[PDB]
Amino acid sequence: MSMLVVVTENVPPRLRGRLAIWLLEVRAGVYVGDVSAKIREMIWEQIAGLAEEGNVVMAWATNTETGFEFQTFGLNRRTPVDLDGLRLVSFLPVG
Amino acid sequence: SMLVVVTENVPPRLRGRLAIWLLEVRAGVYVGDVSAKIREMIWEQIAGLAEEGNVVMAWATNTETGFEFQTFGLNRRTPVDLDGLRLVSFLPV
Amino acid sequence: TWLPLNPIPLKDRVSMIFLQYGQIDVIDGAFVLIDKTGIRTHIPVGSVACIMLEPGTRVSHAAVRLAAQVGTLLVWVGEAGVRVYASGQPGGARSDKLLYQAKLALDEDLRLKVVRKMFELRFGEPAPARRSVEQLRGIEGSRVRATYALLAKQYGVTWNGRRYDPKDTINQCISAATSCLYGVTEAAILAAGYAPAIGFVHTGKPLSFVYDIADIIKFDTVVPKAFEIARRNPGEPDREVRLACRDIFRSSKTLAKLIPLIEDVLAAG
Amino acid sequence: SMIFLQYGQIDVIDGAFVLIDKTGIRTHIPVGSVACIMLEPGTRVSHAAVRLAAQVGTLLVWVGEAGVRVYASGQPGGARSDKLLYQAKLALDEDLRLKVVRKMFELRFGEPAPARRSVEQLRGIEGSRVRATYALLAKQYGVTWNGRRYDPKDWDTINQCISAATSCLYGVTEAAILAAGYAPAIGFVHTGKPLSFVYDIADIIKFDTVVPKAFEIARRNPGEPDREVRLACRDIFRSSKTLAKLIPLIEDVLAAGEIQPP
Amino acid sequence: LPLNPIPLKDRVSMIFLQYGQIDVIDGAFVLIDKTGIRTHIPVGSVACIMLEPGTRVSHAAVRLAAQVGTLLVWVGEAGVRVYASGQPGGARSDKLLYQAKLALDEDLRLKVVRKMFELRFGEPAPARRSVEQLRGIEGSRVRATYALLAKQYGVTWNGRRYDPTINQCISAATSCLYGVTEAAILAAGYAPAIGFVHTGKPLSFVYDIADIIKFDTVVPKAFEIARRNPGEPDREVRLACRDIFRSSKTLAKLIPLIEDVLAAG
Amino acid sequence: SMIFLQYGQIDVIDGAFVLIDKTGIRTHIPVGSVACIMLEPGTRVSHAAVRLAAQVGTLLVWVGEAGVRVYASGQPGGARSDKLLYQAKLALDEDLRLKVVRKMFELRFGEPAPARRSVEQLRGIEGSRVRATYALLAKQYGVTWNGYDPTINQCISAATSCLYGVTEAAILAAGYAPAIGFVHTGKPLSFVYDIADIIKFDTVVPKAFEIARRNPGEPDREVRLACRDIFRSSKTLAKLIPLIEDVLAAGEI
DNA sequence: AAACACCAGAACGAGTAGTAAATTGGGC
DNA sequence: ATTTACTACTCGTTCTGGTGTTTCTCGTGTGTTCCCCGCGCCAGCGACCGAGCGCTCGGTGCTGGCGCGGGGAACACTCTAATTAGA
Repeated sequence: MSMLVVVTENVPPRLRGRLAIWLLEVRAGVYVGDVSAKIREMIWEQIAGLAEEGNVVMAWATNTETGFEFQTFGLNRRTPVDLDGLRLVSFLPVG
Repeated sequence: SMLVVVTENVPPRLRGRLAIWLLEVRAGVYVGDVSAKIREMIWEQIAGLAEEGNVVMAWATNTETGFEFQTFGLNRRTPVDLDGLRLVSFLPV
Repeated sequence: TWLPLNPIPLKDRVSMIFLQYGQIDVIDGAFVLIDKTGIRTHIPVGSVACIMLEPGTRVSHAAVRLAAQVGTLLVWVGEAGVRVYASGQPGGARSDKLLYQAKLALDEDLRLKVVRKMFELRFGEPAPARRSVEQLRGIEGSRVRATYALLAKQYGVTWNGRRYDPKDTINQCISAATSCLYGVTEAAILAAGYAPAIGFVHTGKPLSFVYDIADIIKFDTVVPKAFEIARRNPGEPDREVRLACRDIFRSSKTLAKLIPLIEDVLAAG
Repeated sequence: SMIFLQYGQIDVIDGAFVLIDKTGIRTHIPVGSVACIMLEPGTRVSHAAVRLAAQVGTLLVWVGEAGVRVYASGQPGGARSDKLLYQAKLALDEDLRLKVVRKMFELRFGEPAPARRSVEQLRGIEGSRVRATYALLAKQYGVTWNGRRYDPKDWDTINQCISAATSCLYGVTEAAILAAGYAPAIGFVHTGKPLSFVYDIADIIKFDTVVPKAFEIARRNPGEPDREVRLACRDIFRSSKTLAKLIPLIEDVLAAGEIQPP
Repeated sequence: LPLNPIPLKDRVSMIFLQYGQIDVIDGAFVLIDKTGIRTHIPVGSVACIMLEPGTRVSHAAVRLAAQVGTLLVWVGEAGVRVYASGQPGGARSDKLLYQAKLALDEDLRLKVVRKMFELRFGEPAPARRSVEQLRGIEGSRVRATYALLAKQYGVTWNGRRYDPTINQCISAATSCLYGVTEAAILAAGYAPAIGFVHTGKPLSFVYDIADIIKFDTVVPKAFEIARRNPGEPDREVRLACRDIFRSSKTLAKLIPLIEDVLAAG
Repeated sequence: SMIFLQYGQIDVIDGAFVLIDKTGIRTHIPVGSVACIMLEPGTRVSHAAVRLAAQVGTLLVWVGEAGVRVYASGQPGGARSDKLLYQAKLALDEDLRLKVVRKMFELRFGEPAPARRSVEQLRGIEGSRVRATYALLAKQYGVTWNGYDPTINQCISAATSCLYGVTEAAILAAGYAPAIGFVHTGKPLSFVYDIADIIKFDTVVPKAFEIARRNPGEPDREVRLACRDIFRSSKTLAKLIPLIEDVLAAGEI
């Protein structure tokens, strides 16, 4: 079991509640939990199946040098860029 | 140990200091993996640079829930102690 | 946008949650506890094995449906958290395991084998030979009293006798502690698809088997720890006891060791 | 007997179960002559009421409209040791199992089962009769039938209505087995699944009322067949009081073992 | 508010920045591209920042980088090191005086050299041998490792060429090891110019430490990349390097090892 | 020698250094006659510039305004091995260390140190002399002196910090180690504290006592600007390198 | 009576040109 | 030339208060075999003290990580009636 953090924006309330079923809603769209790999994958299934037009980002603790791994669904002004395997995030301007 | 810090209405100073060490995935959402003392340093930066905003910090532990969180400031979502099990409760208007 | 909501394993779940003096509603698919003041407390019903409801709660239909689908046992408790009522998934029982448990319960010889297995797994020593269920229950009562006197002397608690009817604090703590152990224990059995009423040493009661399983380990960790709280005599014992039990349920990883143990007991068949 | 409560809040004001409506209609309920309480959607139960029902031993179960579906019931896994051990003792013995199977055949088709027939043989006969009944209803309602082809992934209209109706009947059947005090997982024709006995009883009263109605709805071919099938099943289970009659049927089927069920 | 650095063992290896200007926004290391996209970079959690050609650092950026103990390295083609800037006064006096004491005495310097030979080849150096003889034997064993690895991974080998694909990979790989290596020394508070086997060069000591472990994991892995001969080798090398620097926990084992060598005499 | 660059961009146009100003004033700089380029706040360096400055072995040192503070420096930890081993050889031996301490005493007070005195005794004498200078300046400028918890002591701390700045700039420009001190030991800036303590009360401290006498609203800014003006006009940084070379030269090479 | 889908209005915070002011967060 | 403190102002999201509208996310012939997460057992880290003339210098057991093992989809099978549909 590892740590899981889910951040949502413009998601229908179905997904927000579904995430409230297993995670604690610390902030508006910021949910925290600690689940196994299977439960993580399930949460991700619900995220990709229930989210529409919204953007969600999921980040879990692993044993990489960074110490965590993340993946995203949807489009946002902050997009991840691969710098020689190291995943960072760039902020794009308007247009 | 994984560390996540979420901030609202903080001066850009604390946002940049958090950008010194953590990756800002969303507006005010910072992700990282640090040790205990480094987490203490980040919390010191938080309590030092936050003055009107509200900040919530949650890190991985070996407790039953898996993680632990603490809050600085006043927000509509306030943590409540339920027989030691700290949850969150959304205040009304 | 309708995906099957499946429950999560019992060992990978939080112990227990207590709610009081507020209505339980389903908001956008989520277990919400609203207070008289209107403050909404979102509860992670999926990642908790058992939710214990204190007097003052008003549960809704969709709330019990939701708690049922995620495999979360709802336990209405009363004074000192003693279980008054319970609700859960009615079809969440395994035919093979029910028929196995009942097959071991019907025959008197297999029933005696299961009782002996419970005695040996409890005290670490085999039961006396050629002894009936009532005699093993009497010896069990004597050993129980000796454990109450031994814990009373170890932790220094003024002891005068075991009192179930609340009509001191120590007993209350025990009743709380053991109560919690009963609660989670029942959930395990439900998660294991057995029946809680089909007992071997205890009979007739709707949770007899539960009382058996808990009685294997109650004095191993739960009862002495309860004594600890009594040693301090706090102002809000219950809550603290609750917390302590939670921590014990973490430190011993009880939720993970119950199902094998139960199986081990039935392995005496 | 049994009572249904809907669209109101359950409480205890002067020592009796009260059900409050949106219009202010109190429905007191004596603790007696109620073996089980049926909670329909829209019901908020207080703690005092659950405590009072718990003291008297009244079984509570959360169900849908007219018990179309069952969600949660008090005392999970069974509250009676005698009835559980009774049904189990009947299912473990092959002879008693054959007796209960024969009784199910006779109550199903209205004629005794052929002599010197094993369980599997009666399953085959039952199957051929089931196919013949599907074809017969197809001729009576004039529906083009090609077979029960169900895909638990995509989710044909006739198999859709049939599926929904069988689900409702599984609902009322499980509700009846719970109200009687037996285990829905311990079956005789069906085994292994967690609702085998539910599938047995449902198979007994399947083609009597619900499936012909399903063929009527498929004949009308509505836009939302699921809703019309569930609501029609609600009407049949209500005006026909099928759930009330199911308990004597179940206790009789299990009574076919002759071990004196208590 | 103060801002103290963190242990290097708990940092990320290296980041490569190309075609952008490096600024500081609200107190944060930022990399702005030509298109306007802003890339935040955690300067404190990085042990070494590689600055590829096309980068224009700002003053505040080197201030921040130097305050968090993050070495900046201006690199050139294939990752070769060109220049570097780091914390100027972040060195320990006792450690510097210890290393310099070991370096001034010729006998102690010979002891440290023999310690490097023993820790490098796993066998004690021959007795009564000067620094030059151990240097020739070291070069011979180096070529032997080049031929042996070239045979193990099936790479066409013609010689070690330093003036401008396999060699390139080597130059990149070792280059990376140099970078973090230097940073490690800075995190320990020693001087990179005070070398024992190599002398005169401003990073001599660095090279020495690198020459202890370069053929253990860095060179062979580089050969593997050559075995594939990819279109973009550098990136694949860089990435791969980071992985090694994770799998071996190099940053955790560099400080003791260095100290271990200084334990000689 | 050295040069200060401020408020502009550093590029390489056709083989030489160039500094572009905000108004458009090209400041070409030839690759020679500069051993250490000092960058003040307001400077952006291109990659080719660091490549050219690295090829010819030009030290790059990012420092504050007029070198008031030292922030970073190229070739970390020292660029010359000979000078580092020289300062270290002078500081390791107690006799050479005593000689360098006596040279610092002589250049500090203007008189040779008393004979047969250890480093500790010279440190006590130097401390008492520091007290006499504190009381003397406090009487000259009329400042209430009593002897800090982590406005007069504020100005003193600020001035001493700036001087630690220019001194560290000189030690890095010369090529030596700031942590290898003679009077102070163990600290990472011990040598900075020595060389700075040689010329501390020479000029900088009386200005801090003057600002403390005026008692301004923002003392830190006025003290820092005053120190930048003293380091600029008096060319203290240019005069520091020969002083350090003499102090370390007293060890007979 | 409980709960969700859908839509318009209020409250609130992030992002962004503009202005102005600084070249700064000690000391040993 | 760079960066930040402070200020309107735009833009977007969340939240809430109104309507309706529904009581809904289900189909089950019963039982044997290869594949992989999960616990499980054994190795590594997280203030009094000298030199001068009170002052001044200040120095010296869990834990994650490789391994046996025990729990799921093809298919492998009665049995009957007009060789395949049904249980």
